[PDB]
Amino acid sequence: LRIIWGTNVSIQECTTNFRNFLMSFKYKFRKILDEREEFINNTTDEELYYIKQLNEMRELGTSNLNLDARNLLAYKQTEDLYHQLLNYPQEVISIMDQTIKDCMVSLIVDNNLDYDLDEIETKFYKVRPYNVGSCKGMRELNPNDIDKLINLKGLVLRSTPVIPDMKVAFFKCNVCDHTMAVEIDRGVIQEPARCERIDCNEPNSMSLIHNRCSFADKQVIKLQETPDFVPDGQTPHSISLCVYDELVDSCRAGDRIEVTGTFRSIPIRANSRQRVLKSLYKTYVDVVHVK
Amino acid sequence: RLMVDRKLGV
Amino acid sequence: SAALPSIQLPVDYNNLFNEITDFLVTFKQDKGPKYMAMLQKVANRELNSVIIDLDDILQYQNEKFLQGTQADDLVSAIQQNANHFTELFCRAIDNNMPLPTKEIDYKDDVLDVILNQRRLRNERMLSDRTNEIRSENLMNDALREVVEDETELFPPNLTRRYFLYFKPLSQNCAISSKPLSVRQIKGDFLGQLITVRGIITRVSDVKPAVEVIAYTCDQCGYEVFQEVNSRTFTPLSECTSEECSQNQTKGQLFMSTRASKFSAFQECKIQELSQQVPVGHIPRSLNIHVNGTLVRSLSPGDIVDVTGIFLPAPYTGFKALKAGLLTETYLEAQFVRQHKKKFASFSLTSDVEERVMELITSGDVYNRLAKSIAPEIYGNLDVKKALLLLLVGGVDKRVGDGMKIRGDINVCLMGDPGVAKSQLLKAICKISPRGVYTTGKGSSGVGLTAAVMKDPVTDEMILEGGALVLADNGICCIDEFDKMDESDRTAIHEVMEQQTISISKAGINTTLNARTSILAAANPLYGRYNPRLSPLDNINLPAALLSRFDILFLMLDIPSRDDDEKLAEHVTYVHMHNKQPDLDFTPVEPSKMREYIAYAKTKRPVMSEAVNDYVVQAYIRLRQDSKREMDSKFSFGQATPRTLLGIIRLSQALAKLRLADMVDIDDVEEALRLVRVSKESLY
Amino acid sequence: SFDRPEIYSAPVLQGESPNDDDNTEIIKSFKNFILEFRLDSQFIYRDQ
Ligand SMILES: Nc1ncnc2c1ncn2[C@@H]1O[C@H](COP(=O)(O)OP(=O)(O)O)[C@@H](O)[C@H]1O
Ligand code: BEF
Ligand SMILES: [Mg+2]
Ligand SMILES: [Zn+2]
Ligand SMILES: [Zn+2]
Repeated sequence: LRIIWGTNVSIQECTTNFRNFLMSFKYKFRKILDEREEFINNTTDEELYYIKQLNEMRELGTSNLNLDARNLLAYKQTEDLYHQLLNYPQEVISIMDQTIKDCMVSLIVDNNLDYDLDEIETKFYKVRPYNVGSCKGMRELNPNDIDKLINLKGLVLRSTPVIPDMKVAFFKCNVCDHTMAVEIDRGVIQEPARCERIDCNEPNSMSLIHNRCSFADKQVIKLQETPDFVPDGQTPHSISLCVYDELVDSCRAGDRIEVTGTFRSIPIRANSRQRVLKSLYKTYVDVVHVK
Repeated sequence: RLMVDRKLGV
Repeated sequence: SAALPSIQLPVDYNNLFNEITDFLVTFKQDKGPKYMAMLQKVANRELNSVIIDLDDILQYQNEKFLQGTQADDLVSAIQQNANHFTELFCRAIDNNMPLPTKEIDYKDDVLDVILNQRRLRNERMLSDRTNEIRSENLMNDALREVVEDETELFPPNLTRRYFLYFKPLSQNCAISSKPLSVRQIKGDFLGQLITVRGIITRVSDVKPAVEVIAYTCDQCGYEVFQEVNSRTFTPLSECTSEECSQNQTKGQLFMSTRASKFSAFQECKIQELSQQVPVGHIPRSLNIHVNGTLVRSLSPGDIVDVTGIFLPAPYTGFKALKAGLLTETYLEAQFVRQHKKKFASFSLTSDVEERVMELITSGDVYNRLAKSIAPEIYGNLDVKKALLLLLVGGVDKRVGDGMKIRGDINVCLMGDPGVAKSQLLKAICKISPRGVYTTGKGSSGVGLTAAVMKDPVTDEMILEGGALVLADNGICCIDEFDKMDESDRTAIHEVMEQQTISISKAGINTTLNARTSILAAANPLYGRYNPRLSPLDNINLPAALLSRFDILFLMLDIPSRDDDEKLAEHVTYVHMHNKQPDLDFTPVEPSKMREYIAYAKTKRPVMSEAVNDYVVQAYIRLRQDSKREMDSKFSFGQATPRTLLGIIRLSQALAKLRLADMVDIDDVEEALRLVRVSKESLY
Repeated sequence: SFDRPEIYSAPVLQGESPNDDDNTEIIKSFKNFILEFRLDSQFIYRDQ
């Protein structure tokens, strides 16, 4: 019931499937999918992978879980969730994050562990998938593949400095000091036309305070691909990764990395006349995991 | 907010 | 009505729409209707492109006229005004689209699921409005009309997945038949469906071009679409939803890239062939626009006959030069016919199967394919065999440790001036699907080029290399090899022995891929060969470079009473009749030869134990022979393991030539014979 | 040498609830009043 618009994802069903996969994953399944059953271990394969990982996550206190998508392919009940994850990055990733938080708090509660749930529910957990299929290069990504998980490998040529990214504006009313904080949604900030107070109403009382806004890290990394396959007469191509938050300042120049993330496209403004955008979209990649 | 009926497709 | 007058024109779009619909429904010549079956395949999400064959339309017209029924000239109308008929065909198809028989199975493209969601939503809106108006209780045709007038559906432009393209008339069956040079594409041809024959120069990489940007108003829960048909557009900020427009409540829009419509975009910039340029002029280029599933079909250094609509575009040049409504033009590509079939596109269908059978069943494939290379050249049989082996190429091995072997041959044609060396390079250029003819010192002064320019369409810097990168998976016929400077020789060192180019100049730290077979032709030192000097001094090639060449023919010029009179007879006959003299064999035209070569390239033969023993013994004997005469008058160079590798490569190529997956002992014997007789003319 | 670009629209999801003061709701109420007012068990306004 209740699939989201423009997608094939149902929140309840996807959360159910992800919880099922978390509860009942054993590495022997991946061994079966790898046709490596002759290497099946009695110890590690028996033990529940992600439950244990969530445990050491709880004791250590980390907030990020790295998920192998081929493990999702291994589990029969979540084979469809794999394709749902490729085709719909952001929605399914948020679903996974909520499910991780739910599983953490549930596991604490069920065992009645002395560890307090104050930190757990306040924390924000992130899921970082990887090993999501093949590479296919960048010459072979058609525009229909916008906002999908892609796997890229190459050499990190150049790394820009840290670029602050606005998260909350801090407009201040000059007249009645009505300092409202505006969160950014879908990269848009909406100015109060007049003073949001009813008693005080002065449109010119607003003057954004740059310094008291809350920002977030953003680093652009120039990656030159080294695809496993190269078409005839194709010189190497450079793509612009865009990392966020903790991944900033992680990848140094000269590192040979394999990166997975969301293949995005953004209009580029023709600066000849302001607020006029070119019809050709620039393509870049948001980064979720770096190996 | 974006929730719609499931009869659209499968 | 006075401001915008009217003109009566012979075309009637309604009658032509009826003709289009009838043609789509009732064309059977190619059990069921061809285009109905194609539409069914499209509905099942198999085909994304509908190719409207104009020859089918012509045959439909001929059938209708032959039986006596009057059918208007649809083909002529399409050729005269192609752009409008694209939308006419698109709407006719959209009316006649069948329904899918295979639903979404969680593995379908996100575009397909979005289209299905939109279709179901607008159908639900239509039915709901019908139910409401029927329940109001104020014929179902009037009800349908009022509900379709009163509802805001997703337009049919946003519920089609297929792409529409026109195929021009074949010349043999029959304007679009006759290809035109860029020079002849005048201003009279705008809006027509023309065929431009030329060589593709500079193809940009695929980038998404937005067609219908889609927004969402969170307040009113609508989705507003803004069509874009310009190189530049202005984004929307205030809601255009009718209900949200009347409501005075503030609304804000947001871009939804997943909801917006995109088309794969590419620009190609075809030039003129050298033959088309009139005397004294230089070739000039013409932009090509590629949209939809036609992208990646055009590559630099391709001889093609692109058929497309010659649409104009608003001028973007200087206002001073603009005097009037000046417009810059382009050709929206519709059909691409490669003049030379690539080797990587080969497919063993019956069409190639019958001719391949015809070649092999007649037998003597090796001799026929060797003689068929430049039949006007006389008496140079061994070098022709070597060039054929160059065309076929050996097998490249990739050991699991990461070790890689070339699997490609390199032939050097040393020789006295006037022995038709440069002619064979041009013949190979005309046979090979890809190739570059570099020559001299000034020309192609940098075969390796560390060029990083800017792409005009996309601001991101692209890397450009010399002829070597353009000759990827091809033959880089190099002429006047000895006169080439030392820098290009050092680059060609790596290009021959490996298949990569390593660049560490200012701005570029990369490694280009050039798996190119080098074919060279250079004169010996001091012009002609001097038998006083040692052969290794006449060649003037350092042992590091000389080892790379698998076969290095000497092709010395020595007068003879018999051979020269035979050659004179051959050349004089060629000048008299523009044909190969003898009637013993008919030469294989480059199309058939290229097809057979592709078929042979498909095979990957493997060596044999006894074959391996024979090759090992031969290599040992050759090494001993080189050691013995290390300073004799005939020291053609000490043998190296590259000689063994070249023997293996030649044997594999010869095996490929017979269409065999198993290397034969006689093939190794013939390869040894060729390697030995490459220097036989020295005596 | 280009045609003017169109601007479509379509309702997709149920947004915020239509307020009573909303003009569309006023029009809907008026239309229902015209179509459903009954006097002497007669649709006076519809027939008029
Ligand atoms: N064996 C031959 N068969 C046909 N033409 C020949 C032959 N040898 C020389 N010629 C002619 O002599 C000229 C030399 O051509 P070219 O290929 O430029 O010579 P090279 O590059 O060896 O100096 C051409 O006109 C060519 O047709
Ligand atoms: F005189 Be030739 F071009 F080798
Ligand atoms: Mg020459
Ligand atoms: Zn105030
Ligand atoms: Zn709105």
